[PDB]
Amino acid sequence: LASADWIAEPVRLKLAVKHKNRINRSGELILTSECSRYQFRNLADCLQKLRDMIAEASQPAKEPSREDAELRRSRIENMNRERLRKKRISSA
Amino acid sequence: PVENEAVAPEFTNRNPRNLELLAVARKERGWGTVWPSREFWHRLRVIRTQHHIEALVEHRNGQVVVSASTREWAIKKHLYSTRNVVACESVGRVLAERCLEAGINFMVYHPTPWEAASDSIKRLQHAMTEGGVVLREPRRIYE
Amino acid sequence: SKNLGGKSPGKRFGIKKMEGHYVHAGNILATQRHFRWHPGAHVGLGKNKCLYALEEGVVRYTKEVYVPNPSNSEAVDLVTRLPQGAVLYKTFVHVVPAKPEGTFKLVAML
Amino acid sequence: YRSKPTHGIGRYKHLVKAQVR
Amino acid sequence: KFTRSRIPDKVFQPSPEDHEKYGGDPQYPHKLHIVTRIKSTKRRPYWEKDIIKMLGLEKAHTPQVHKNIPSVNAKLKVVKHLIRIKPLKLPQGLPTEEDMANTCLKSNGELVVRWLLN
Amino acid sequence: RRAAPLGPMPNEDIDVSDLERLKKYRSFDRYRRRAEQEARKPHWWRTYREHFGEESGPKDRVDIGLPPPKVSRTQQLLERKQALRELRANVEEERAARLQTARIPLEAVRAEWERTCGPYHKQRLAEYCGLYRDLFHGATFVPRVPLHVAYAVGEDDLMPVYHGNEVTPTEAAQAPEVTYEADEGSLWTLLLTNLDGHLLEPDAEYVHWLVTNIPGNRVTEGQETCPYLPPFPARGSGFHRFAFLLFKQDKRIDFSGDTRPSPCYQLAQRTFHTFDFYKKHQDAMTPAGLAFFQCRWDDSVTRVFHQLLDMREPVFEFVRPPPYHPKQKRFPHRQPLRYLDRYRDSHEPTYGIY
Amino acid sequence: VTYFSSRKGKRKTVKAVIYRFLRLHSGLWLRRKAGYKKKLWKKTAARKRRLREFVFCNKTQSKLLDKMTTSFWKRRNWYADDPYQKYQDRTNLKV
Amino acid sequence: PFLTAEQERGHAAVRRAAAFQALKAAQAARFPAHRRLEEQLGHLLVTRKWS
RNA sequence: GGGGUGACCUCGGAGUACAAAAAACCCUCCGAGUGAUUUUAAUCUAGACAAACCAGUCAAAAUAACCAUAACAUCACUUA
RNA sequence: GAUAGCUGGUUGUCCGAGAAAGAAUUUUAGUUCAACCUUAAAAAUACCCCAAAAACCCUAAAUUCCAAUGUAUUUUUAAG
Ligand SMILES: [Mg+2]
Ligand SMILES: [Mg+2]
Ligand SMILES: [Mg+2]
Ligand SMILES: [Mg+2]
Ligand SMILES: [Mg+2]
Ligand SMILES: [Mg+2]
Ligand SMILES: [Mg+2]
Ligand SMILES: [Mg+2]
Ligand SMILES: [Mg+2]
Ligand SMILES: [Mg+2]
Ligand SMILES: [Mg+2]
Repeated sequence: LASADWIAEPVRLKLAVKHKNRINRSGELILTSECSRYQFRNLADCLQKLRDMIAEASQPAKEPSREDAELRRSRIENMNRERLRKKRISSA
Repeated sequence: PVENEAVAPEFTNRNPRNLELLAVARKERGWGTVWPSREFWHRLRVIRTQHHIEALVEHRNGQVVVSASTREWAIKKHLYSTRNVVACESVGRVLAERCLEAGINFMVYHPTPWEAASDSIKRLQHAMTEGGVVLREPRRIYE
Repeated sequence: SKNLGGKSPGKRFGIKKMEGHYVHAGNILATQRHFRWHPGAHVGLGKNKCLYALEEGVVRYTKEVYVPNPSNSEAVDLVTRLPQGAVLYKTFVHVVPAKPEGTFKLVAML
Repeated sequence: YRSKPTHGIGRYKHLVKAQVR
Repeated sequence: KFTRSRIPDKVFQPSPEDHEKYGGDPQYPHKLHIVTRIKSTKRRPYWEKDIIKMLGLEKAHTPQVHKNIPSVNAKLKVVKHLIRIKPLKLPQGLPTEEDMANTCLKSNGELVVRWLLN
Repeated sequence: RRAAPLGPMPNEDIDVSDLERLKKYRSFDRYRRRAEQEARKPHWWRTYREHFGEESGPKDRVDIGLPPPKVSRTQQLLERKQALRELRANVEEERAARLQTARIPLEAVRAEWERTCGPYHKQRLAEYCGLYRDLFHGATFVPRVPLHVAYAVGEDDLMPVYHGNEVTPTEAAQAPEVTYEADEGSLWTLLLTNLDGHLLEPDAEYVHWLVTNIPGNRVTEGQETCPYLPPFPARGSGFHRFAFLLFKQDKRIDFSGDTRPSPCYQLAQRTFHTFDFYKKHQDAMTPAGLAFFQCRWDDSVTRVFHQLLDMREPVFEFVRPPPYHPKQKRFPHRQPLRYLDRYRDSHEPTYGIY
Repeated sequence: VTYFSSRKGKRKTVKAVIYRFLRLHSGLWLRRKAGYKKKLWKKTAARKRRLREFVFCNKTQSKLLDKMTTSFWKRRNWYADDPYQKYQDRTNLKV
Repeated sequence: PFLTAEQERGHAAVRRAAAFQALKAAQAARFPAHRRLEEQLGHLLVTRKWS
């Protein structure tokens, strides 16, 4: 990803930020497909995934919409843990 | 290769709270004919005796995880008339704080139709909700 | 002559799976006309009072206390009319799950 | 069941009756 | 209706005189059963027929050796009215591999190891 | 055929005759209490707990810990009754309770709780979370002394570590501050163990911070046997448990086998067995403090895996068992057309010879 | 069934079975549930779905339909955009 | 009896399993016999004359 | 229990058929060929009951709309 | 060479295995399915089955489901 010069620097930064879960420790972004039995269709799926990622990181109108059914639990947990984190005592 | 790179793909998580926190654990669906429903991970139980009030948070196996009782000296010495609505709201607040400390944020409450319309239990539920402990345990993923 | 209509086949109301049988999800455990066996853990209740397994496991039959729904007026009235030492017991059917919910497999060491 | 030692464990109609000189 | 028959346990409780009556040891039970089929399984229920077939007692008046375990004792109790049961006696010990071909089972229920020497 | 009950029947004690003179409960709550009390008794018939794991019923737990504080029960009850009478003698408290406008000193409540009955609640919470089951396997202790552990997230941000809390590895990156009341004549040992996270052995645990020979309360003065290591839980398998155990010791324990190097980045060297550790140091050490918390994967675990451990980040997944399908029949009678799709290997047309 | 015709001397086939049945190449016969269009206001949604669902035939009925049909209806058909082309074959049948 | 119900548990199980395996093998060995050249070439011997 | 006359022909409940299921008679008794009300009650699909076949029955998960905690329409012996 | 669910007749030897009826039917003098049985072929569990388990007012002989064990039988596939 860092050596990919056919994409702009903000696009590369947005890729490295969003898709860091699929980025190797050597900086190699890796996509994988297993849907079809044909390597032709598998490569087509990988290329389509890359196109979607490039378009999402290139468009500036991205609002970063999040779900609710799976995020309410995390929100409640974050609130309930900050309710304890709110202690204010200097240390270190 | 790297001596630390051994992975043993079959990863075993001996934590009994792991799947419960991941919301993929097997809830106890079932009875439907008896009351209350045993389909939960944690359950709030409020016992209002003629003298004291006891709010427990039990697991499905029946063990009490975290409890707040007016019989405890900490609330007994700080509170007068350990039976009244003030005491019920107090024990609700203390139980909410203790649940936040223990790391339990979700539980169910199945009161009787006459206990749900009462004044003490309404204030206890409000205090438990304001303390961070939210009722209505999340739905099990792939139930 | 005078007695008519007495001819009707049996509805096969009975117990399908006995204790110890390894069943799967959806397997009907027992069918009944009236409530003879009550569902317990991981045992659903159809609208025809039939009992089916919700998980895959071993069927068990137990005798357990009966606490009815506070809205079922007949049962609550019987409860409040019972003496001070009486406790209602019923025969419940449970399914003890054998297979775990899932395992943690290594998918990618990146 | 009839032949089981736990027969009549749900027997309850003898505890309530719901049917002077 | 004619069904199977449940036999209570009091039937199989030996009395202190039955040992002396039948020549049994009151302390240690025998080890092996010699079962022979005396009656036919005709005019008998199919479950009795099947028990007599799985016991290897198809041919009549031919003895068969079985264990003294409750598993086979159950079937022997089921068909006890068609068989004669004796204890297998070994006056000269178990037949070894050099005495297998010179053995015989006497009518009184003993298995001689050296039968008709020379 | 009839059989005799193998014990007492449930409703055989009350008299069936003369039911009108017998007292009844007119309260569904009374009946529910009676039923929940009768359901916890060890009946002689097949019950629900016997099949669904009462955990061998009653168990004789070995107590490895400090004795309870010997207090005068009579004087305690006397002073408690005096305090209650003094509290009830007021009139403003009665006015507040009548008007339903009264607050509670939650801080003082928590202090008194951890002073008198907090240890037992922490013990039962650890028993529920399975700390003793994986640390000693046969023995549960009572945290007699308290243990306040806190991570510093910034300059004024202090996140506490209670019994079972959730702490993010980003907050747990640095070594925390521990506090506990102790006189200047005793020695303590602190051990941070990760129960879940060992990739190779399931029955083993990881070390994160082991520091022994603590003079009184000064934890920084004591020699750290194992340098602090941030939590590194895998991405797939989440919610590992990290437990701080505090042991009180008598003698100045010295050991060269349990010592770790200054880097201490080898997972083979950072493999612990608290059972064997306590078996080795059972003569002097006695556990008195405990504080465990939950921890899942975050964006700092990749950094901890790459920079510190010099590894590749292992990613797991919660897979489910495949769905059960019966043996495929030659002529599936009255089955829907989708019966043939349940046994399809792949949704791709396969032309054999064409 | 006309086993020997009068004009050609061949074996004829009944048209009712081809009008109300469908033969997959694997030997299975597909049919509709009887009564899936009668009194739909009187039936439950579950029963209506059961009636709308297709169903297979058992071995005896399948052999009967094979006897009543000729060999022209047991051939391999490669239709353009055939919905049942995925079902024309059988997979993982361990007999 | 000689042995009790608890003592006779599984005392003869390997032998039963081996007997069932022998039965299965005897049933699975079913196949048509070999056809050899002699079976076909011996039919010419019906016309063996004296020269 | 010869035909004729008389009676019946389909569905459900109880006894016969005492405890898994099934079980006949021109055997003994009840009934049905629908009413009332609103919560107007969906799609898709694992796995099962029952059954010669045709038919009859349940039902987890996933989907759209309502509490963001139920939806099996209810009652009339509910079974017809 | 009308048609007969009706009656009568149906021609060498020996050997192997071998069936008494549940449901529909202008059907009960007959047919078509099921359950049995025959002939081949694939397999693996098949009967016997101690605990334990199967309802509520009283209820017998005994049933259902199951280890072990004693035997070798059973289930599917293709023709019937
Ligand atoms: Mg009837
Ligand atoms: Mg009938
Ligand atoms: Mg006291
Ligand atoms: Mg007559
Ligand atoms: Mg007439
Ligand atoms: Mg069936
Ligand atoms: Mg659903
Ligand atoms: Mg003619
Ligand atoms: Mg006829
Ligand atoms: Mg038994
Ligand atoms: Mg068996």
